[PDB]
Amino acid sequence: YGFQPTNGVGYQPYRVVVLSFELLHAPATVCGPKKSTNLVKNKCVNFNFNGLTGTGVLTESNKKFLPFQQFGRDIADTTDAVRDPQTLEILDITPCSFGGVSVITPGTNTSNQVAVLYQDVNCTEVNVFQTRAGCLIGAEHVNNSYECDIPIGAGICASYQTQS
Amino acid sequence: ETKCTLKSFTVEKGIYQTSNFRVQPTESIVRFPNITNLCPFGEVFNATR
Amino acid sequence: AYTNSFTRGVYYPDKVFRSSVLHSTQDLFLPFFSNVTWFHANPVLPFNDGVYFASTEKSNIIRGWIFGTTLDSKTQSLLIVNNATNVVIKVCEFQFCNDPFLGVMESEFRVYSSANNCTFEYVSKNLREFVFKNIDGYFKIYSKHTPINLVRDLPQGFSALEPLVDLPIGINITRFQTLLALHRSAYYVGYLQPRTFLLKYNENGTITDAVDCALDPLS
Amino acid sequence: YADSFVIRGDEVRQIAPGQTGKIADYNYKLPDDFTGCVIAWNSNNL
Amino acid sequence: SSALGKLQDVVNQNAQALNTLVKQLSSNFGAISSVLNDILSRLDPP
Ligand SMILES: *[C@@H]1O[C@H](CO)[C@@H](O[C@@H]2O[C@H](CO)[C@@H](O)[C@H](O)[C@H]2NC(C)=O)[C@H](O)[C@H]1NC(C)=O
Ligand SMILES: *[C@@H]1O[C@H](CO)[C@@H](O[C@@H]2O[C@H](CO)[C@@H](O)[C@H](O)[C@H]2NC(C)=O)[C@H](O)[C@H]1NC(C)=O
Ligand SMILES: *[C@@H]1O[C@H](CO)[C@@H](O)[C@H](O)[C@H]1NC(C)=O
Ligand SMILES: *[C@@H]1O[C@H](CO)[C@@H](O)[C@H](O)[C@H]1NC(C)=O
Ligand SMILES: *[C@@H]1O[C@H](CO)[C@@H](O)[C@H](O)[C@H]1NC(C)=O
Ligand SMILES: *[C@@H]1O[C@H](CO)[C@@H](O)[C@H](O)[C@H]1NC(C)=O
Ligand SMILES: *[C@@H]1O[C@H](CO)[C@@H](O)[C@H](O)[C@H]1NC(C)=O
Ligand SMILES: *[C@@H]1O[C@H](CO)[C@@H](O)[C@H](O)[C@H]1NC(C)=O
Ligand SMILES: *[C@@H]1O[C@H](CO)[C@@H](O)[C@H](O)[C@H]1NC(C)=O
Ligand SMILES: *[C@@H]1O[C@H](CO)[C@@H](O)[C@H](O)[C@H]1NC(C)=O
Repeated sequence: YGFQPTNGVGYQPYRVVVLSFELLHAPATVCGPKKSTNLVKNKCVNFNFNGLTGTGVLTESNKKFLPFQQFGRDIADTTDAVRDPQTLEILDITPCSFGGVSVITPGTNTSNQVAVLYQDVNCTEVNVFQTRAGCLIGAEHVNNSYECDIPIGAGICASYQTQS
Repeated sequence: ETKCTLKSFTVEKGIYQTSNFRVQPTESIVRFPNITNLCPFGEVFNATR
Repeated sequence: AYTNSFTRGVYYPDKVFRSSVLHSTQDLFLPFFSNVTWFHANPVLPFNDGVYFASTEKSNIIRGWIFGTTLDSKTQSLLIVNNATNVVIKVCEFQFCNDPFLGVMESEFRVYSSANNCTFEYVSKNLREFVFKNIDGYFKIYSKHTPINLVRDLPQGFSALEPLVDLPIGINITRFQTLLALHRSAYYVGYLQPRTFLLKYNENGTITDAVDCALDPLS
Repeated sequence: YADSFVIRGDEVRQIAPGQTGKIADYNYKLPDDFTGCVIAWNSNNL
Repeated sequence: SSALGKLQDVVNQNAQALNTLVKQLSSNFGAISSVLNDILSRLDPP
């Protein structure tokens, strides 16, 4: 080619690059970037660390892995810790609060009032009274002791007095 | 809810399990390592000759 | 010569941390109290399923291994070397000396005579154990460096081997060798079989003891 | 419901309960809970 | 101070059963994995 700067287009030089992706039969190789995000702690999230996928609340911990160890698991083989691949810090994983809901009724033939127990849940995550059976809403905590009427649990009972 | 789970318009005094409860995930996060091998295509696409 | 391992060739079989527990695994291990060849100073050995490999010295006579099926051209092979500088992993098609080595002036490397079609490169007394295995196109290498208070005999004790490398090659392997630094101015080979072990994990997460569950009725 | 149309001769297996394909993913879909018959007959003579 | 085996056994039996219940959440029973986020990621709904 005798290229010259005063050539009409279609006679000027073009540079060409041909990318050819091949897939022999190895175990893996080059791939595209892996988008990420920030680190939100103390909230129920859907996390994903490298392929470790789950949901829960992440806190900072007092464990010490071994430099090659990437995540921890306990008896019954559930993941209860992880290492994040950029800070090199290990984080505790705690399932996001759950429980049952029970309603305490003084009998519909006596009233329409009810109280509600959220079983083994701290009261912040739902007048309001904290037992060892859970968080109880809609019942007043008196100081006298009667015979048990409706069993709440761990030593606490409820009853319809006087009207409440 | 009690009347639904008991299948009755009357209920008697007691404590009744009616439903479950659980907290929902606020958002989603993704994590991996830094980047040291993003390939420097500025040699084949940026050659002098 | 042949010798007896006692409790040797235990490696962490995954990346999972574990606190004070007893965890049971099925994998490829070197059985307890095994029959390990002895070599002095060497020949082409088999691979067939992983390899344990210890070595003892204060100087550095053991200067890496070479792997593959034919150890020549017409098929691909790995080459792992260490001059007095640092490690040199390499994967080409080679032409290997049938007795390849390196000298110690200090001029050396009569190892091969060909480096064609390279598909992977990399550059940069004592007891040095290694476990080599090759699964699904990945060539895994575990290792550990313990200090003996002898010079060149296989000791007794427990020491778990931590993963070092991972190479997505694809290479087939059926044979391997060793490389030594000549004189110009002791090593063992076990093999791995599918066993079931019971590993005891420390509170920091290290393997401190193990049980081979096919040795005897007590185990 | 009689749905009547004409397609290319290849994606006649694209009219089926539950599938992926450029005809099924963009121009016509049947639920996996389908219940009914599918009839196809050739046409280049019309 | 230096015998309560009947009380220890009922504790042990209950714990051994609760552990067997959780350890079953990691069997396939003849499936491709044990995780629903893995069957919902490499398989179409049908
Ligand atoms: C990941 O990369 C970031 C930079 O992109 C590193 O952040 C630095 O961390 C050191 C602490 O060791 C700080 O002193 C610097 O100020 C940080 N720089 C920036 C720009 O953030 C981080 O250390 C890297 N981590 C790993 C594990 O590679
Ligand atoms: C080759 O290198 C040049 C220079 O580093 C790159 O040119 C840059 O392109 C971006 C986007 O078009 C501009 O914002 C910059 O101003 C350019 N650089 C300069 C110095 O002005 C070019 O992108 C590189 N080629 C490839 C394929 O990466
Ligand atoms: C329930 O209500 C009926 C109708 O008012 C009444 O006859 C009965 O005594 C009530 N039951 C009680 C108070 O236990
Ligand atoms: C409930 O949450 C509060 C708020 O942090 C905390 O102080 C308390 O220890 C938790 N548990 C109980 C039983 O109150
Ligand atoms: C119950 O009695 C205790 C006495 O220690 C007192 O501190 C508390 O305020 C009382 N609560 C009510 C509601 O009277
Ligand atoms: C190892 O096997 C060889 C095979 O002949 C045998 O001669 C030798 O005694 C064995 N060594 C031990 C320690 O069992
Ligand atoms: C060590 O051996 C490698 C093998 O190719 C070589 O690249 C390197 O240059 C050698 N070291 C020195 C100092 O030459
Ligand atoms: C490998 O090398 C030989 C000889 O140098 C050559 O004929 C062959 O094309 C090479 N392999 C590839 C994939 O190019
Ligand atoms: C390794 O050798 C075997 C010989 O039986 C061959 O079938 C296999 O394809 C080879 N490996 C690869 C990755 O080609
Ligand atoms: C490691 O384990 C030892 C003994 O089990 C313990 O004393 C030490 O606190 C642990 N952590 C270290 C050394 O960082």
